[PDB]
Amino acid sequence: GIRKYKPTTPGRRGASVSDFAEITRSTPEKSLVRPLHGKGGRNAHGRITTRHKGGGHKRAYRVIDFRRHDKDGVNAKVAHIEYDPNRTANIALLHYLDGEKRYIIAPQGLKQGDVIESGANADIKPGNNLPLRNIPAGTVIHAVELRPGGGAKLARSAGVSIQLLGKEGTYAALRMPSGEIRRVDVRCRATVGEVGNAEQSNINWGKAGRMRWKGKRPTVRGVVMNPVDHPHGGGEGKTSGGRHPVSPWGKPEGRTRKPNKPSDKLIVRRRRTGK
Amino acid sequence: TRKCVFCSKKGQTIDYKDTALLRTYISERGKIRARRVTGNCVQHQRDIAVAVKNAREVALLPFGS
Amino acid sequence: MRPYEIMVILDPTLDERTVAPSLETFLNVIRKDGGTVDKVDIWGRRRLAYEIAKHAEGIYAVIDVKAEPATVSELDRQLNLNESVLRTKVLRTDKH
Amino acid sequence: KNVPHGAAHIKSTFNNTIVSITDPQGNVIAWASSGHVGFKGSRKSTPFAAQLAAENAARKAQEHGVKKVDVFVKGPGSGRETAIRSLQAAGLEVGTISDVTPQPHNGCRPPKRRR
Amino acid sequence: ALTAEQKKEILGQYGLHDTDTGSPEAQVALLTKRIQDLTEHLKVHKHDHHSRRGLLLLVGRRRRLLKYVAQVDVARYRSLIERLGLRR
RNA sequence: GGGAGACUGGAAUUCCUGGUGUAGCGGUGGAAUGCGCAGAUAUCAGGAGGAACACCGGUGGCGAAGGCGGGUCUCUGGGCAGUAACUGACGCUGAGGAGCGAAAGCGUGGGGAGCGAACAGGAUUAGAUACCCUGGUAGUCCACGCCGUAAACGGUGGGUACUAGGUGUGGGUUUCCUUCCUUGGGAUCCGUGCCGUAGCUAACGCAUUAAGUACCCCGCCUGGGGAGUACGGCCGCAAGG
Ligand SMILES: [Mg+2]
Ligand SMILES: [Mg+2]
Ligand SMILES: [Mg+2]
Ligand SMILES: [Mg+2]
Ligand SMILES: [Mg+2]
Ligand SMILES: [Mg+2]
Ligand SMILES: [Mg+2]
Ligand SMILES: [Mg+2]
Ligand SMILES: [Mg+2]
Ligand SMILES: [Mg+2]
Ligand SMILES: [Mg+2]
Ligand SMILES: [Mg+2]
Ligand SMILES: [Mg+2]
Ligand SMILES: [Mg+2]
Ligand SMILES: [Mg+2]
Ligand SMILES: [Mg+2]
Ligand SMILES: [Mg+2]
Ligand SMILES: [Mg+2]
Ligand SMILES: [Mg+2]
Ligand SMILES: [Mg+2]
Ligand SMILES: [Mg+2]
Ligand SMILES: [Mg+2]
Ligand SMILES: [Mg+2]
Ligand SMILES: [Mg+2]
Ligand SMILES: [Mg+2]
Ligand SMILES: [Mg+2]
Ligand SMILES: [Mg+2]
Ligand SMILES: [Mg+2]
Ligand SMILES: [Mg+2]
Ligand SMILES: [Mg+2]
Ligand SMILES: [Mg+2]
Ligand SMILES: [Mg+2]
Ligand SMILES: [Mg+2]
Ligand SMILES: [Mg+2]
Ligand SMILES: [Mg+2]
Ligand SMILES: [Mg+2]
Ligand SMILES: [Mg+2]
Ligand SMILES: [Mg+2]
Ligand SMILES: [Mg+2]
Ligand SMILES: [Mg+2]
Ligand SMILES: [Mg+2]
Ligand SMILES: [Mg+2]
Ligand SMILES: [Mg+2]
Ligand SMILES: [Mg+2]
Ligand SMILES: [Mg+2]
Ligand SMILES: [Mg+2]
Ligand SMILES: [Mg+2]
Ligand SMILES: [Mg+2]
Ligand SMILES: [Mg+2]
Ligand SMILES: [Mg+2]
Ligand SMILES: [Mg+2]
Ligand SMILES: [Mg+2]
Ligand SMILES: [Zn+2]
Repeated sequence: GIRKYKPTTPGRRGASVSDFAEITRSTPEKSLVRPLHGKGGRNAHGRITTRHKGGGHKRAYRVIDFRRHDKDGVNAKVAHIEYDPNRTANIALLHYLDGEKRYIIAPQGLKQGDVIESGANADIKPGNNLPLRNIPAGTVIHAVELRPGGGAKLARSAGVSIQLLGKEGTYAALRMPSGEIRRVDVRCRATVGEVGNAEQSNINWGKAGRMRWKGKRPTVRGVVMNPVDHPHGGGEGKTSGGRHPVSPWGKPEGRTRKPNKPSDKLIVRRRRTGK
Repeated sequence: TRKCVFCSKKGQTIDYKDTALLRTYISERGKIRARRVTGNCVQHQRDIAVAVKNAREVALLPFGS
Repeated sequence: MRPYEIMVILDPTLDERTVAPSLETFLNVIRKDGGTVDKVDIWGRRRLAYEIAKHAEGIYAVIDVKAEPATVSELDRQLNLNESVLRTKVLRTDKH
Repeated sequence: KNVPHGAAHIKSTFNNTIVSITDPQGNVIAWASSGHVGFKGSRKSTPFAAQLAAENAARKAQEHGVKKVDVFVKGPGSGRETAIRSLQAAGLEVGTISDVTPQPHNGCRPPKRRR
Repeated sequence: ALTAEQKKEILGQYGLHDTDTGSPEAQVALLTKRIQDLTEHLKVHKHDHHSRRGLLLLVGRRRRLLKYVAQVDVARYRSLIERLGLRR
């Protein structure tokens, strides 16, 4: 759950963490690890592509079976629900009957011992990936794909995931966490159940070291920025810039969504906030 | 106040299945009357209430049509 | 091991003959688990009080069940998942 | 246009009453209100205003050519019987009368009491 | 709530004889089985205050019965507490 | 309708989408701020979401008290009648202590249809920082914690024994006119309304569910303000208790 840390030092007074009692193994599988490195917020070209992030704690990579489609009709027990920091959620390894173990996203309330099926015959216990032909309308879903068989991309937020609304014709309607409705094929791949670590939103950061570890760099406010560096720069004292806030990269607040996407016709309306 | 029929041991048992006993106690609008009108009994009309409202939920009698 | 009453309403798009095989296949799970006793009677094609699931009519089937709460809950979970069924419930035949 | 059978919709509030003539499919033909008749304020809430609105709706429907109508009534009583009598006397024949008043099942919460 | 099968099993199996039922031994046995079973239930169901009232009432009742057993005979009290494995 | 979790139903409001359909719709003691001519109101079809369960529903049931009611399942407490098998002084109340607790308020994270403090306008008045109208931010909903106060009233602590009745309701055992249908008649215990003796009370009034006549223990009061306030102590992150 959530465990709050006692104030031993003035720095870690407010630090509270979601204790990971949901851990079973501590040393990740060495076979599936691929060579990875912190890119430092920089491309191969050497320029800093995005500031406020980079540096920190070098970490490893592991392949997740996001698009599980190659093998079907075989069951798998939950091997060990381990901790992968490269995601907000957790990964629970599976012993499939063919002996080919792949990592998958651990759904909410998953504990070691449940049997998971991936295919048409799969039931409604969480972790079962199956096309929309075999799912009731109205069930909460996660790790949702966009086409019948091109790899799953969406619905992997910890705690709130996409909810299926209804099927009409050959197009299916999906409700977004933002409260929006997206039209998607009735043959895409989607799983059942919410994603775990819902209590992760109750994490309290704590200090700056954790944050350089996590990746982000300290944020430099524009009002003290130099005027050449930023439109908010300059001033003798504290000033807001004398104009509406603007990213120093030229454009102010506003529309950024370029229309006319191939899935733009597959969207009914855009998000509305604070209702 | 007239007689309460179901306090008879010769009277039929009360349940959600018998639509005749269900709709003999419901108004044409679709409503259940009062003890003062019907003359019937209290735990008795509690049994009718549960039976008929159960039937209404299973869509055997209208919802105030 | 308590007497239960269940009623199932099916979509009218299915013919009357298929109901019996469908219901017996549905309740085979209880038949094979607890060694239970059942009774089945059928009557359908009644005019519904209102539109339900944009439908105007249906078929009624009532089964008396002497089984386990786990078994009846399993039947409920397996059956309400079906799309051809509309509305179902389970009650207690005894005092409670 | 033309239509053999129509439907009459009447609603009456404590301070207003409006009438509309529609097809059984829901396609309206004409509507009439005491405000369009020319009453201001609570003068619009009077049953005679309902009479005038009913006769205006009936006339504007008879140029459209409707013979048989059924009346649906809703809302608190201000002029139900008076309005239906005016509609019947205007030259139209009523088949059935139905009171479909919106009644909540303790849905939402009614406004605060009047003091 | 316990039912006939296990309840008669308990009353006989902790009974002094095959007929006595209201003996303090059987009474404490029924109270203990009830409290462990329904405490297991309340480990899942948290905010059932009306049932925690039953917990407290049955526990105070139990405490009175155990006090009576200790008063009437130390040996039987010790045997009972040792056979059920509790603290007091 | 005792409590908790889950599943599920219909009506209604609002909003969105698409027809039809025209200049008004909403409002009060009267009118104007409000929305319309960019197509309102009305009305039909569909969908979305949130709250609460009209009739049954009552001076009726349960809970120790706050309180509790759409159905269904799951688990569970309390109470009542008969047989009376068994335990054989285990009963009662309970200072300090500990647990529960209306609404509002606070933190975190979600939800948010309707309603609605605060705040804007419109209206009345010599004057309105109110009563009235149009809007609507907390809150009202959910989960985890908190504060622990109400005219928290039956303004009456609990338990036991005794003391005339009449009239209703609920639950269960029996017996007899006996159809053996019948609030038929009778006996019994529990709960809950009304009126009434003797009695008590300053009076209103209570009257077997006592304020009657007593027993056991516990809290509270000693003229009105000051004042349920200052200081001190305890709890609460704070409001505060
Ligand atoms: Mg801190
Ligand atoms: Mg790697
Ligand atoms: Mg270059
Ligand atoms: Mg940044
Ligand atoms: Mg480095
Ligand atoms: Mg993590
Ligand atoms: Mg900055
Ligand atoms: Mg600077
Ligand atoms: Mg510049
Ligand atoms: Mg430079
Ligand atoms: Mg400067
Ligand atoms: Mg300055
Ligand atoms: Mg700007
Ligand atoms: Mg959105
Ligand atoms: Mg009954
Ligand atoms: Mg008026
Ligand atoms: Mg109003
Ligand atoms: Mg019980
Ligand atoms: Mg709960
Ligand atoms: Mg429309
Ligand atoms: Mg509309
Ligand atoms: Mg909402
Ligand atoms: Mg004896
Ligand atoms: Mg006692
Ligand atoms: Mg005591
Ligand atoms: Mg004591
Ligand atoms: Mg004390
Ligand atoms: Mg005390
Ligand atoms: Mg406590
Ligand atoms: Mg506490
Ligand atoms: Mg409240
Ligand atoms: Mg509250
Ligand atoms: Mg506040
Ligand atoms: Mg809070
Ligand atoms: Mg919040
Ligand atoms: Mg409002
Ligand atoms: Mg107000
Ligand atoms: Mg403004
Ligand atoms: Mg004002
Ligand atoms: Mg007080
Ligand atoms: Mg109270
Ligand atoms: Mg008291
Ligand atoms: Mg006493
Ligand atoms: Mg009595
Ligand atoms: Mg006297
Ligand atoms: Mg006197
Ligand atoms: Mg009296
Ligand atoms: Mg008394
Ligand atoms: Mg006295
Ligand atoms: Mg003063
Ligand atoms: Mg004082
Ligand atoms: Mg002090
Ligand atoms: Zn009766």
